[PDB]
Amino acid sequence: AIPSSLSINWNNYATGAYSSGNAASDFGNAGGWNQSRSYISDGTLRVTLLKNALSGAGGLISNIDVSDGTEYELDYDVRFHSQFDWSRGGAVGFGFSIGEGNTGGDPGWDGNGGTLRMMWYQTDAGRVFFQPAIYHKDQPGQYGDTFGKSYPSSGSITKGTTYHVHVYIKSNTGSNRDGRAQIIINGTTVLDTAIRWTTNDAQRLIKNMTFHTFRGGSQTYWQSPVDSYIYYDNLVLRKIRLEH
Ligand SMILES: O=C(O)[C@H]1O[C@@H](O[C@H]2[C@H](O)[C@H](O)[C@H](O[C@H]3[C@H](O)[C@H](O)[C@H](O[C@H]4[C@H](O)[C@H](O)[C@H](O)O[C@@H]4C(=O)O)O[C@@H]3C(=O)O)O[C@@H]2C(=O)O)[C@@H](O)[C@@H](O)[C@@H]1O
Ligand SMILES: [Ca+2]
Repeated sequence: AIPSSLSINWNNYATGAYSSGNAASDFGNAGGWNQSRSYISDGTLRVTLLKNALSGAGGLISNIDVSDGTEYELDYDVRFHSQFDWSRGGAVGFGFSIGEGNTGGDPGWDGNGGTLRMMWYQTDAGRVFFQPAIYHKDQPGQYGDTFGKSYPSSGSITKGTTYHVHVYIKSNTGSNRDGRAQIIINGTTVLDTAIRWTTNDAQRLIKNMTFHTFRGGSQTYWQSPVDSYIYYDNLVLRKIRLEH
């Protein structure tokens, strides 16, 4: 199944292992799954971040191919373990790819792809927050654009707290800035901007849903010496439009 909508609550599973076959049946498809790091914990999907490791080497980086569209939304709950080691930060949650789906230091300067995802980050002074990681035509650096936004805008996020995250994306047309990127967390708008995802219209469509949970960053101080856990629940995905 290449779905256009999904509603997953993991409520039908016994506490225990969660295979990529399980992931395929809930998501329709889920590529790049690493089932030794997925686990059902009390009606909840738990993802393990391995100690002394970053990116795919320690986390779970899955893409769910979806029905191509020009407008999409999703909702989900995310909770860090009550004893989570924040460390420097990393990627969390469900987002969207457009076109070639640029990530990982490959900026969308060529007008052929981008992504809408979210990170956590801890500053030198110890403030911890969520922040956008947006790859798009006009991203200023090789890595994701934050638009300078953070949730909360003052203070820090908190371990053990359930954050309800709403993500909405809209394709742009041609070379116009008439696309949209939007992230709302517990009712607060973190990001809501016009954006130019692409300049090549053959790559303007939303093509899959990202499910990326990892530490880093690529420097070793983003690592943690303990295995760490992030809990997801209530994923609702909905195609809104396809406008060729
Ligand atoms: O604040 C600091 O300490 C330093 O930050 C340095 O920049 C960071 C960025 O802030 C982001 O954290 C960025 O994340 C990258 C990763 O480095 C890595 O590419 C990760 O890659 C994945 C990827 O998502 C892809 O989907 C693939 O499937 O797996 C990849 C993999 O195996 O590598 O992707 C993140 C991303 O997509 O943005 O990392 C940089 C960095 O430098 O590593 C920098 O600003 C530094 O000066 C600061 O001191
Ligand atoms: Ca549940």
